[PDB]
Amino acid sequence: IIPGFGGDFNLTLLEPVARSAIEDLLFDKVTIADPGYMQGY
Amino acid sequence: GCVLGLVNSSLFVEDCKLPLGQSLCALPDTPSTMRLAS
Repeated sequence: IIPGFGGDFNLTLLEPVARSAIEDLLFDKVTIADPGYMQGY
Repeated sequence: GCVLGLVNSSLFVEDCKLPLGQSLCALPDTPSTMRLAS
């Protein structure tokens, strides 16, 4: 699937290049307090 | 280490790991010759 796969359909699930734009947005909107792994100590 | 924190395994950076029992966030390579892998 490429950016121009929709062609006439602005699907924003296009992998930005892995973590497509909409995955991006929704995971961004929410708020997670989990500490980053490998850096907690 | 660095895929979770520190480890005691000597071997590191194996090319690939198939799904395995036990394992970590990045399953390590089979110890039977150990091997953090990815």
